[PDB]
Amino acid sequence: AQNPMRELRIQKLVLNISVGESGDRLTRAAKVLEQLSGQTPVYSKARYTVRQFGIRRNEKIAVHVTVRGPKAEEILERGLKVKEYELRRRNFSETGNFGFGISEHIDLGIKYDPSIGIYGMDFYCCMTRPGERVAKRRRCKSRIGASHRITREETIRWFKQRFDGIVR
Amino acid sequence: EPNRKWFTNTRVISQDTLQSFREAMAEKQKDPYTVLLKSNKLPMSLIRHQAKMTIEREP
Amino acid sequence: IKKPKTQRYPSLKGTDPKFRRNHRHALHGTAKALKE
Amino acid sequence: RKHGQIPLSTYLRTYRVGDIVDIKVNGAVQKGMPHKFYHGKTGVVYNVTKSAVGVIVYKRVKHRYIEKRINVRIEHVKPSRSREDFLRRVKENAELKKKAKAEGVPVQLKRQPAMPREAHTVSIADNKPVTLAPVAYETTI
Amino acid sequence: LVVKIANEFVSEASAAEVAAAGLNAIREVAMRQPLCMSETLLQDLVLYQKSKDKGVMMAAKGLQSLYREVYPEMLQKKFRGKEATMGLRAGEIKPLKFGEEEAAEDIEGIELLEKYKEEQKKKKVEQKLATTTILTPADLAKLKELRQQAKLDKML
Amino acid sequence: HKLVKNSAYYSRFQTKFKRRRQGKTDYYARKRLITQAKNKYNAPKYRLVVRFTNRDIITQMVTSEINGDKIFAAAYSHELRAYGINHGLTNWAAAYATGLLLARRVLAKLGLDKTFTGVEEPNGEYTLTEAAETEDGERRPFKAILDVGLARTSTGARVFGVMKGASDGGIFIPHSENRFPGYDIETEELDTEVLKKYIYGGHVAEYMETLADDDEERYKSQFVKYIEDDVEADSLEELYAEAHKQIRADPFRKYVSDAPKKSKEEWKAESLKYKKAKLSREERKARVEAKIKQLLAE
RNA sequence: ACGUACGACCAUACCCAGUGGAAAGCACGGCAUCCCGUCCGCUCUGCCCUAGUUAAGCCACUGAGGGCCCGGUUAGUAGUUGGGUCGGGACCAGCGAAUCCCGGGUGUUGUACGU
RNA sequence: GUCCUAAGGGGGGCUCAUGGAGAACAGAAAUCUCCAGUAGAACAAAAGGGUAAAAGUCCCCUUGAUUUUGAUUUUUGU
RNA sequence: AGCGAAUGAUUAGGGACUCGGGGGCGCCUUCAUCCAUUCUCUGUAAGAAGCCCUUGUUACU
Repeated sequence: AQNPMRELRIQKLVLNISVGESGDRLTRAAKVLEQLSGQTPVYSKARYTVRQFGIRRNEKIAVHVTVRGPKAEEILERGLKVKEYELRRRNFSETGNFGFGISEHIDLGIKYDPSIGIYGMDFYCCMTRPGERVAKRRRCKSRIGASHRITREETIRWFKQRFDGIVR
Repeated sequence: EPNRKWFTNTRVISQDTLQSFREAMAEKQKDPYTVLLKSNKLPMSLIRHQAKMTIEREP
Repeated sequence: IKKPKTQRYPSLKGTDPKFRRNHRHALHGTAKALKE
Repeated sequence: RKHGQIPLSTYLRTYRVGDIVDIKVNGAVQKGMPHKFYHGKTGVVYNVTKSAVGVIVYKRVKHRYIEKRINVRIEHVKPSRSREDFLRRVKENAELKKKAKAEGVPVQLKRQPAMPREAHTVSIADNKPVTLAPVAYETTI
Repeated sequence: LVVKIANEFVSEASAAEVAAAGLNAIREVAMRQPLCMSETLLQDLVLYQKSKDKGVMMAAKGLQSLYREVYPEMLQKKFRGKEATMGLRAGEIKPLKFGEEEAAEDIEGIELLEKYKEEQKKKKVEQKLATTTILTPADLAKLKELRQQAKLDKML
Repeated sequence: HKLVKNSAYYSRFQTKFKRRRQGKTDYYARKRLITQAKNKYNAPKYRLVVRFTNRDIITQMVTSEINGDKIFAAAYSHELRAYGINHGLTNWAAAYATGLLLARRVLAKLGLDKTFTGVEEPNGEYTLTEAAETEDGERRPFKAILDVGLARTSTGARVFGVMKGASDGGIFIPHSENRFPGYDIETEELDTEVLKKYIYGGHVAEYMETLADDDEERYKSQFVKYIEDDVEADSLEELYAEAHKQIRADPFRKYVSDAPKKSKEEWKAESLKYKKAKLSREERKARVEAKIKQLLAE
């Protein structure tokens, strides 16, 4: 229970901008993600066509990026400043992951370039404990123990203890 | 062979349409000098107890 | 339906040509060995 | 046979010319598969190739038998236990006859079918017989 | 026009006959002018060959084959086929652009005819074509036969 | 509200093989590795199995039978402490030394050790052992095939370091130079100097030099036992060369592991002392009766 | 006997929950210069075996667990092969099951190196 | 008259259909994350057989989709 | 070999409707168009031509 190998850690933070249309808007959204993260973002195509969404199959409609390490903690804490360290209880998943979404990227500290415009973001934080390599490695891949899996209540407690957040 | 269309209505008609058809057809047989066209393809099937009560009351 | 007769030595006609050629060379060698 | 992976001791069995093999067709491997007939048939190996063997089968047509030579991969052939009862027996007769000739006493060395049993005595003590009716009395209850 | 036909005719709520008619019309328009279509829309329409309707399947395969002979670069590496990938790898297939006209500086098969003439001269010794010698009709027939043989060898 | 894992699912479930459920064996590659031509009959097919752990390298010569595999010879990385290498037992040079040791051991076991002596001074060149000029005639080199297991065979992996060590020991392993840690994919030319540097462990040496120049704290954190045993960056080449010389001199040295030492019988006794046992059926019936009494009380 | 590597049968081995692990070995682990690969050193690859911890993997035990496997019975029954100048199914001569129920069990083992 | 009668080989990586829980606009459906998932996907038989570090999908090279000679099966030549 | 929620119906109530058609005086309409809705899962073996030992031949391994 109090083992040093049971500490909750941020496995990754995934940043998503789903524009819903291809072209210059998606290019500028990818520029926003590249400027925020420091890495090359990856584009996401539509896997099937919807008529009244205005999208078609094999059309790039979204962009996303994954950050790990202290950079993920920094960007997540900036987003938590934007959300004023207040998340509703439904934002925490049953497996112990969480996430939220901002409506504009200027509040993270990015300057407003008139060429780029206004884009919002989806932040998703995936949490692990040390020992996830058991399920992610190639040779002798196994399953994480039930006592080692993260609980939604443990994630909520970790959030309220580290970030001084108000889960309500 | 089993088929789903054996258990469906094969001919349906609305109340006002049936009433208008019956009225027009009756007006047509009113005149004996008028003959129909393609009568075999027309829905002509739509056009074409005191003792019991007393015995029921008193056997 | 009687069982058909079977030859004492089956032909090398069915076997693979590499082993057939090696077997023919071996038969020539044992023939010269017997002749000696 | 269970779906999925094939056991790998199939490839480690060594077949030679003259060996007796069954044909049990594996559904998973389609290469080297024989006909619909010649499945479940026992034959003689005449040719041994890298991944397949040649099997001599005697098919029947009309009122005669025709020799057929069938090329079957090692997936579908299995060693046949028809002549193990011959090889073990002939070895056993070889050493037993050598030992009996060395010792001097002749023996019966041919296998014999089931003879009638000899006379013996059965004791009644602690095994007293019970009397049975044509129907059980607890059943008639 | 192609975008409107694709939006109104081939979609999730569209009927199979409507989708087949739209894809056939799109195939005919692409036959007349291939540059009207974008590569993403082309790959989307070619992926309709996995549809369970036979008419839509054949229409999508017709569009795919049409772009296979015409312009295979938009088509996916899975859907290009043998000859298209071989031509694109060896470098014979060139991009088709608006306004390009055939600009053969020499006759087709003239190099093959010159090679055949050189082979005949070498055989005679053992026993430039358009620049000096006038085109004999038998020589033109031999050049056409050599061009057909070269096309058959390239197909093989 | 549906249940995927129900009784019908558990009844229709067909498991994989045990060593595939454990994630240790690739049977698709194993079939090709162990399948021998039936024209060749009972000719053994030797495979050099290489495996890597956190603190050891496991190299074996393996043949296949019906009821199990046979280890003809085996060499481990921790046995290089007898030959001098007591630091960095999982690096590329230790992999090379373990492959060399396994090759020398299998050649000594076969008896062809003096007939087939490979490259005595490693140079870093793509070479394969050929037929030796025996007095009787031409003797072909002993042939083995590499088995990497579930390892990713990229450029610079130690699965090829073990293979290079065995090939320089004298075993004929069919191989190509494109997966050695000096090969450039664009140039398609192997860098002999870089390959020799990896053989003699110069990459670790320049790693220590770079950290000694740049980050002293991380250098002391990582290479602490190197400092404690006072082995330097420039001495690695001589250390590995002397280790190669001792391996070629006496390939059957015995190494004391410094672990607690006992015999098989009292190790068995200790393991049964530290072993809880299954309940007897009388005890399990007593506990089932206790559970039935608890259910009756409830 | 217990680990590791390669394995043979391929659930008595799988799935879900708990409890414990001497010794060493595995394992999580620590660092991204080199070889290498990624949107991300997550995986893969390279280097360290120092530190921490058995928390997870792994092993063992527990469960009136689901599943799976093996025995009795079911049953000399059902079924089936011949016979009668047997009746309007029963005998004679023989072969001969599987469910349902009642229970048991929850892996054996080869080679090599070690604890 | 147009259109369709199907891209094969080698190596490597990864699992599919679907369900549950979550993320600004975003909802039943657009993209992202985790868990469960014996094939319930896909492979040109719509409820046949066979496939999960693959026979599926993606990436990198390639056309063994090449000549020549016999044997076998379906049964004189095919 | 054929069938198949890849099916068969429902559309009263809501809309879009407009030239879809038609009527009356560019304007309204009367039908009708559809859409939104919903319902329906028998082979082989039982030997002297067979077994065991020794020994050669080979371009195969």
